[PDB]
Amino acid sequence: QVQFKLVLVGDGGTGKTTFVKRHLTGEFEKKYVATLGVEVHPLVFHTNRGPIKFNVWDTAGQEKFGGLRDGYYIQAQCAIIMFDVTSRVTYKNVPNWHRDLVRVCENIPIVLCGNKVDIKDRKVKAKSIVFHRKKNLQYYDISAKSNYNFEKPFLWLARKLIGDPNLEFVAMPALAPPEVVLAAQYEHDLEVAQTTALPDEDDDL
Amino acid sequence: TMEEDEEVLYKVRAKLFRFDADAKEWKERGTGDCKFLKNKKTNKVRILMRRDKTLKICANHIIAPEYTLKPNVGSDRSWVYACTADIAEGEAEAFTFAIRFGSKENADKFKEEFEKAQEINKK
Amino acid sequence: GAMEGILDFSNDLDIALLDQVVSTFYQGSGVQQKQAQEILTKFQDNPDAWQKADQILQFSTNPQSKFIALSILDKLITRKWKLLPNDHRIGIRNFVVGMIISMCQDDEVFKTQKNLINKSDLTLVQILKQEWPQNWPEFIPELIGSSSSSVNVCENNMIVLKLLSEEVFDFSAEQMTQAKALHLKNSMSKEFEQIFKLCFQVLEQGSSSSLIVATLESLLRYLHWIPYRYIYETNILELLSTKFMTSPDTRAITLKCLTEVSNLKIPQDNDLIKRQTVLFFQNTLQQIATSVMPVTADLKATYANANGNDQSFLQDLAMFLTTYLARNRALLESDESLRELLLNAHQYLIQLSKIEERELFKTTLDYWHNLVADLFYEPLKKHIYEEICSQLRLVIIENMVRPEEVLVVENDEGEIVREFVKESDTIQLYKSEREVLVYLTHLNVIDTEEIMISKLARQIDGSEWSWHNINTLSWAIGSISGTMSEDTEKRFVVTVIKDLLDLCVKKRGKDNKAVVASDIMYVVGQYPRFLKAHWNFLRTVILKLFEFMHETHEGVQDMACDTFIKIVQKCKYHFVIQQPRESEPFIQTIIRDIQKTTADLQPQQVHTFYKACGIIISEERSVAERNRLLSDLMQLPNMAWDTIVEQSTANPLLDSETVKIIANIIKTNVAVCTSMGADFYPQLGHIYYNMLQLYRAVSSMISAQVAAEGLIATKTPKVRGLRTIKKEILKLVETYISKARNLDDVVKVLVEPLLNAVLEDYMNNVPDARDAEVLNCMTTVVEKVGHMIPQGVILILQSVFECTLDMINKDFTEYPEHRVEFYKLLKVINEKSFAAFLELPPAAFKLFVDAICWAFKHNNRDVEVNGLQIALDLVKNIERMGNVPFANEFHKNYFFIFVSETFFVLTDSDHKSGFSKQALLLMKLISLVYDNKISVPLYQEAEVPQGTSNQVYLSQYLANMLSNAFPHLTSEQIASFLSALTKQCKDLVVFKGTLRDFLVQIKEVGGDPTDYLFA
Ligand SMILES: Nc1nc2c(ncn2[C@@H]2O[C@H](COP(=O)(O)OP(=O)(O)NP(=O)(O)O)[C@@H](O)[C@H]2O)c(=O)[nH]1
Ligand SMILES: *[C@H](CC(=O)OC(C)C)n1cnc(-c2cc(OC)cc(C(F)(F)F)c2)n1
Ligand SMILES: [Cl-]
Ligand SMILES: [Cl-]
Ligand SMILES: [Cl-]
Ligand SMILES: [Mg+2]
Repeated sequence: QVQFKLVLVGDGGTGKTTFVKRHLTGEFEKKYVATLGVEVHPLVFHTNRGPIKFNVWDTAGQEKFGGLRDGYYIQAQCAIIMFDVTSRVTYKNVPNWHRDLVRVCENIPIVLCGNKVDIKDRKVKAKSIVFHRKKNLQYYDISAKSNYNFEKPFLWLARKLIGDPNLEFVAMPALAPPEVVLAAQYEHDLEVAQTTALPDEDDDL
Repeated sequence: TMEEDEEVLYKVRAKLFRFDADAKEWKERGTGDCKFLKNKKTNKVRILMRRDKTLKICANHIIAPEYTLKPNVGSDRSWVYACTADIAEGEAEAFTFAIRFGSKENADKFKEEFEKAQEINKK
Repeated sequence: GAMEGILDFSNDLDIALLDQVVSTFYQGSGVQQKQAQEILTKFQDNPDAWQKADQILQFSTNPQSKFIALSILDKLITRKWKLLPNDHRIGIRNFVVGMIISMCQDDEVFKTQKNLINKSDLTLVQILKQEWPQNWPEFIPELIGSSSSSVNVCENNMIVLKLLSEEVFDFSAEQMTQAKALHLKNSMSKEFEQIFKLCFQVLEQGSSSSLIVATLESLLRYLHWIPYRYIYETNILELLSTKFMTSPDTRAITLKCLTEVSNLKIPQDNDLIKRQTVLFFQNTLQQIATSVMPVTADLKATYANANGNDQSFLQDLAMFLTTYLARNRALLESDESLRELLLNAHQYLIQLSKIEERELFKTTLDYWHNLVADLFYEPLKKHIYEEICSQLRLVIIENMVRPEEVLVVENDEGEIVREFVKESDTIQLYKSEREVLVYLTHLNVIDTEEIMISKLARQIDGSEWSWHNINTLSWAIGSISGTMSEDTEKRFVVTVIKDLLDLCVKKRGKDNKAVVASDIMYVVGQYPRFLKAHWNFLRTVILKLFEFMHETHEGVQDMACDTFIKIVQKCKYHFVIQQPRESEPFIQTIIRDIQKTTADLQPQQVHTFYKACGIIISEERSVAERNRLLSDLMQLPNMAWDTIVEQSTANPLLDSETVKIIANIIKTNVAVCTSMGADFYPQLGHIYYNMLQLYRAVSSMISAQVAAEGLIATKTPKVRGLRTIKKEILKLVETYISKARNLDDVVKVLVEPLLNAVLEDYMNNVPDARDAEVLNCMTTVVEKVGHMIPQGVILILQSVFECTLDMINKDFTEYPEHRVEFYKLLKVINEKSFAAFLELPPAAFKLFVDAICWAFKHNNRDVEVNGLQIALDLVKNIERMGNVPFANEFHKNYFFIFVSETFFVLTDSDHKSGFSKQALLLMKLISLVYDNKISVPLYQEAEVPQGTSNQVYLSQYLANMLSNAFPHLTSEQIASFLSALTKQCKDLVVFKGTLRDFLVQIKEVGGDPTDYLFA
């Protein structure tokens, strides 16, 4: 199985790391801890054409934490450009990220993602999002919080990279799980879990 | 896919959490259909749960007779329990899970079926 | 680890070690990669690291090492270039130029190290921005000369020129001062004649090589700014539209060039030019038809296959055709000999519009809207496009996306289920499609009816029956409501409903029924004009919706409720009057059966039903009759309320079932209040006093629970349920007061009991038990009657100001809702009841000023925007007071705090979203001193000579402030910036330009102070 370098770029606070984490572990990180330089994470999807591995280079959006900056883009095979539909400055900066990206990566599939569509007071109107047209980028409204379209960027990239328009995600095999019981086990750890409230109790699920 | 040799005893939409003891917080592990599956050759009943869209497994473990469903302080539609061997991410690993449902009715139905499956597994 | 060696600069740089670290970073994984990344970042950030650049470029065996060496140099060039000794600037120029020359001469390196050459080229361009043309006048002539010596060099020179054009014209706005950008644009314009000549020569004697592609890519950039004569007075259009369209290697870039040509600024009174514009289009379309695909080709199939670069090509063709035709189609509409070109072009678009690709469809749909909107108005044009429009009707009708009202959808197992979430991202698409289809229907209503009615025929007979087909058709039929005559609509709607009722009978199973149900509900909800004309049918529809409120299919049930209220919003008058041949207004019937009708609905659906009834009741303008209807509607919730009030007051812990009952009672009142507004008062009066008593009792229960169980109590279902009661009570009062028309009753009757019940309870609860909704309720109170309750407003501030500030002033994240509502409240108090702040003690007023400045350091836009507005409003409030002690003391205490705090967020790079409002505030502050509107000296007696003007002192203060905050600036840079800024403090646009120029100069050393003279 071969892997593909994916670089993820965009303004600070747009939800790049949160988006990747959702994909890696299923969690939603509420806190904003700024990425320092880059964090690299392997991410595998199962498809009808076999497994595809992305090596996700999640880069820093804050200028003061930018690290090697375009140095990260070297030998990228695909990319996601992220902005925040509640922050117009982040869309305004999309052409700057794109410029820096394509100067290093001249012919790669790129998805443009407008994150945070769960938020009611949207500032970057749908009608306004047109930058991708002349640059041949795919576009999706997404939300890492509600999972709205969260799989679409990776499904589209996998189709472009494997070169198969009918590639689909498929259910990974479920091996039989084992039987277990250690005679000397004491976890009061359950009582801490019970008395720590679950987050987002107003949510549908 | 490895589920053709199993009867689906029960299915319900759920959000699954895992407790991070170090952070002292619950973290979401997946949202989707949680299924109780009985193997036709061993009569053993497991929990198999997959995430929507990606269909990735977020729970895969036997419904052990020794497990007990406990309430969470924040919710009247959730259960928390300790699992000694889940293989969702590969190697067998212990977790403290919390599973939350659309309603109290669904939570209560799940406990009822969870305990039925426990008795099935003892047989 | 061994890798950290490269960070010790006291020793010589081990190039081998560096290459190992770089390889470990790019080719490694896990902990090793992570460590390598940190080391490299530290290496890059060493301020002498650039001195190692030449060494790395000379000796490294790793291309990525050399890339990183160039990033280090780029950082130096862009920020500290003028800090360098002159011989270091020459040395750097020399080895960058030499490395490029060197890499181009070796064919193997030129072929396989493109990343490094492109990076080198950009680095050279950074040097040109600093040095050219003033300190490098022969750059362009020598670049041109060098081009003839070698194909590799010529090719690379095109990359350099492309990058230079980009940096000067496309990306200069944010990165250069206005003066520097003008200098470089002027410099490029002056030497472009020679640049174009080289460009044109290459294009003349070459076909489809990499040199030609590079030249065309540079041409694409030039077209953004060059004069049209370079395009129209040379033979370049023929080359682009014929020769370069034939080879696929050059086709992609030429098409984008031709797209930009279609946007050139061009004389419109010039016949010769018009013919050139027609000719290049004619040529281009001919090359497409002969070399790529004929107009009949299935572009849907081709796109779906996604071979090679076909998707990007089809996208670029869409952009070319839409851009050109939107601008120039009138050139093709009058001449009979150009008719075939016009239509073939549009036929390509028709075929492009059948592609399955949302974003592409949006692009073509934008064009269709442009077309049909023009045909709607422009004499004698629509007939030209009749065949195109007819095909377009079909395309739109067959690709209608799901309207927001339709709540059922098919799942992966082929089952029709209620949607999990809203399809937020197709809302705009539906609106755009409807806009176009509406125009298309007006253009030919006969063609449209025929297409729809016959498509409906083929659903009934079963020939094209499918969920997809009945759905898109039904959605299209609903979307054209309003386009037909009442009479034709009458016959049309009748036929449609007949056919959809037939489908419902014939198509069995709950999935089929759910789909056809969704479709009939959508159609009938879209034609209220019909419903108003046909009472018997309207009555039957509503009664049927009531049956669907009992359906076990959750999607159908929920849509029935939404459809009921949608219909009621338009047809309410017909529910309020007594219709011919009925014994009562239908509202009476609806109210009398409300318990049976809503028995299977979830609470929120029940509240929607009550809300709809409220809409009908507010149509009754006779007050006695309206109040009786309201009374009848609230019978069930009032009876439940009355028994609960007797229980509660008989003996207080409320079990969870009683708490749920209460919450739903208040929610029902909220729902009805929302639709009835000012008419709701008598119902509010019935429950008001007991409701505030319940608020107090629930508050005691919450407090008691937190005391016995700890803060964790607030997470429990019981306490969350109790807080829901308080929140809904506050929502009801807010909702009523926001729409009240008798403000005297609000003040005399509502306000005192409300403040008494909510304020002290907020103040005296622990932070985690305080409801942010209290602040929201108080904002509406101040907004509507604040002017009538000056002492009440003082009481509100006393109760919530200091305790809320202390919750939100430790970080920017805790208590997000309180934070937002806090500043909304301060904003309205500052706007409506400023006297409240005048009455604060000095220490509390200081906290207010602190609070405002804290607000504009947020990156949360809710908070930031209000913070800046409050500050601006406060300055205006102080100014209005005129020359009085409070205003004088305000300025002496706070003027410079506001000036310096505003400057801080202007210049720190973390608050870019607030620039406009920060600039407005700063201009106001500076203008106060320059209009002599501050009556007292802003300085101390000791600081400066007696009689010194505030203008002179303000300059002195700012120069000092800026000098210490930005020590890399020269004194002249600061003096020039302030001179300009101060003189422009009546001209916001110029003032903002000067601010933007300063923000550029602080990022580098040696900024030119004359830049602030730009005009
Ligand atoms: N409401 C909402 N919030 C989101 C969403 N995605 C991320 N966030 C929030 O936005 C904040 C920033 O997330 P983060 O992933 O750190 O952004 P980033 O683009 O990686 N920042 P950086 O470039 O500095 O590393 C976090 O508080 C996170 O919880 C979303 O879809 N909806
Ligand atoms: C088909 C839908 C259906 O019955 O499905 C349920 C879930 C079993 N069907 C039959 N009749 C209608 C219908 C009839 C009406 O009479 C005027 C009005 C409507 C309404 F949608 F407009 F309310 C529906 N639908
Ligand atoms: Cl490289
Ligand atoms: Cl009406
Ligand atoms: Cl100076
Ligand atoms: Mg991040």
